[PDB]
Amino acid sequence: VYRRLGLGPESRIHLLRNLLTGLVRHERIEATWARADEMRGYAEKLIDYGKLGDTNERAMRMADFWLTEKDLIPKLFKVLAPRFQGQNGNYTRMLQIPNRKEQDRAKMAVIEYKGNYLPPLPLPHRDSNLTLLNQLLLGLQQDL
Amino acid sequence: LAHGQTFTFPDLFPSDLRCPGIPSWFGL
Amino acid sequence: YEKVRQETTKIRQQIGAQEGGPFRAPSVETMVLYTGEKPSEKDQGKRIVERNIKRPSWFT
Amino acid sequence: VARYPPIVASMTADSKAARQRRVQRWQATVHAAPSVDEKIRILTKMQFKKYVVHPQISALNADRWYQSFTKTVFVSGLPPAPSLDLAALRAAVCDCILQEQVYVRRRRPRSLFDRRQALASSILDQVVRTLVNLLAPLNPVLSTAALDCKRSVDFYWLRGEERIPAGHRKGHIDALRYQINDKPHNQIRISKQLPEFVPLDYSIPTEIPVMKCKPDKLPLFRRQYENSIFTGSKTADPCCYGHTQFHLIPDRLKRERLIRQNQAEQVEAVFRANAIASLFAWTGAQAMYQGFWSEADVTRPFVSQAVITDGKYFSFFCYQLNTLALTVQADQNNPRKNLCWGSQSQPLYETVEDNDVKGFDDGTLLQIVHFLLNKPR
RNA sequence: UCUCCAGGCAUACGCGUAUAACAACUCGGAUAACCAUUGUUAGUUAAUCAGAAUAGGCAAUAAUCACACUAUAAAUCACCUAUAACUUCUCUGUUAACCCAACACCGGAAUGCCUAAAGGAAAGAUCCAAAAAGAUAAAAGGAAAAGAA
RNA sequence: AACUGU
Repeated sequence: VYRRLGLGPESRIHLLRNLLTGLVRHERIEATWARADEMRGYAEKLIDYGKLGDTNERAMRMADFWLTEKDLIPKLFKVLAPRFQGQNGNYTRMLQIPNRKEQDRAKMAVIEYKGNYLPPLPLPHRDSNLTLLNQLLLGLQQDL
Repeated sequence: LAHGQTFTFPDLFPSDLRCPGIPSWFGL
Repeated sequence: YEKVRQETTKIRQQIGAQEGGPFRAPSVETMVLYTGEKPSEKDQGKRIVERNIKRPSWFT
Repeated sequence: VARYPPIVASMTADSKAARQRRVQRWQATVHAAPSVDEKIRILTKMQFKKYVVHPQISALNADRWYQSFTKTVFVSGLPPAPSLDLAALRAAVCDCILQEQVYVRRRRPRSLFDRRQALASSILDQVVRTLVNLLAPLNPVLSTAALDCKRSVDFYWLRGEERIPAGHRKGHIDALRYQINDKPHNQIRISKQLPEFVPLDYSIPTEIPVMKCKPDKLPLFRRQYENSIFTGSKTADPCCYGHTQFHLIPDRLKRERLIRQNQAEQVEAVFRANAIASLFAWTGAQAMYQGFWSEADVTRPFVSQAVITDGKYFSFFCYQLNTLALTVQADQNNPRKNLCWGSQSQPLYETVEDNDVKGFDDGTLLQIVHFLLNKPR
């Protein structure tokens, strides 16, 4: 259930800690697809810790360790946690980006926090109902 | 330099597109 | 997507200058405003980023 | 339940902020060095390549160069402020000059060039020796004072910075390291601080010099050796203060050669540079002997006098040390500045004829009399 | 800015422009990026750092904080007398990540300081095959702890 | 001899 990453188990968490800290600071990070998927679960669970409450002593220990820069700790409890109070999940949006042209052809993805102030990503759009096939399906729906 | 003199280096060295392929010479 | 990243870098540059120091991440929400758009009451209690460019057509 | 962690840079990161915290940790350790010896040991235990400064130098604006590194302001003239038969001193001094020049019999120097320099040293030493004895009845402090003969003053401090442009350490920022070692002809060391010539924090319009070029551009060479700060005697010596310093300029820097070299205006600069270098280097050591360093700057100004003679002319200098903080960290928050007051060199006598010296100038002697009689209040 | 690593700095010797800026992206780096390659221009500042007269007379007693104290392994020109000369600061070295090992070698390389304030990055990407190598852990057992012959 | 995944 875990990708074999880092020179050791500590490295993965430290690397995840570095990745998590950067995402919180910027709210949108571009990284290899495998890393983005692995860290997406941690980011969602971190938001839950923010929702748990600022007064929660356990959340501080988790936040303090995971976030090297301590200015982010107030942000998580006073920016991220208030922002996601309405949301029940899916706080992070991860999308596949074309592979890096760096001679290694790594799989790339972009992970961002939803509700951010950054410009909206170019998300895919499903076909409109005005299409001929959809219009035909609409007629079948109306009859039923 | 002496006598309180100072030195500063001087600033030395201060066819038609519509009809292509036919030379414009041609009137034909 | 290249446009989004380029705009993101420009937005991030403005934020960095406004903060003026390392480890100065605000504990309050952040918002971006472009020329022709002025801070409103709803923008109160949120960090405001001012962009000299006008509101991009794609960005809403 | 307000347990928020401090918003600080991580110590373990490879960044300027992280290194700054590591740099701050060392600076904090120096704050925590309780004993004077421990403070000195920590500062000087590592040897690094550092500029070697000559108290007496022929450089143009040498006094300005030294002041810039030291943050010393040199006001022209003397600092703002028991009879002993002043005429009697002239007669006694007249005999002393005639004693060495015309009466004493000694083997001639082989070199034939040190003869002039050797004679000047002998007369200056004799006058000083007799002056101490004659002034002893009037001022008992001199009896308990310590007179040092050609003992060395050492001081080590950092002013300015530079970035390494090449090599394995390219791009790293390195402070400019300096050292002055001086051996005044004579100096008087006392166990009590002299009366201050001006209140601490005194500010004047005259401004410290700033040097356009690097210290390397002017002849000054960095070498790696022991860092030393020394008062002329060990910390064990009871006399951790002093009254006056005596300097004798060599022939190469004397007025006659300097005028021939066209550096007549720099004759005072040579006088000023030596006085500022010696007094600041010497005065700072005492404050270090008192436990004060850059981050523990002196609570009381350190004041003293110095006299520099070219063999014939005599100059008198007064220095007050207000700032021990010349490092960027300690100097980051300091309104104080070091203040030096110096007088122009003046002849002490005109000529030696037969067995009677002519033209002796008491005015210079009066300053020596004033200096010798002055005592802590 | 973050995560992590922990011999660093001078001189000697050697090297001889490998230094730095700019411009290139072909060749050289035992692949690239980036340059150490290619081209151009610059550089290393010294009275203080370093290198570059004579004839006679006459000298018992180590050091070891040198005193005591002993010892054996036996360990210290000067200064006098004469003669001669009679006013001097030039020349040269100074750069560098450098040298000897066919190499940007893995080792060889004198001395002083000091042990992180100095100096650094194990991760070309993805997958998580088997087998193989190293390390850690063992239910019950203990050669199928360090003691004896 | 013990010890331990030998």
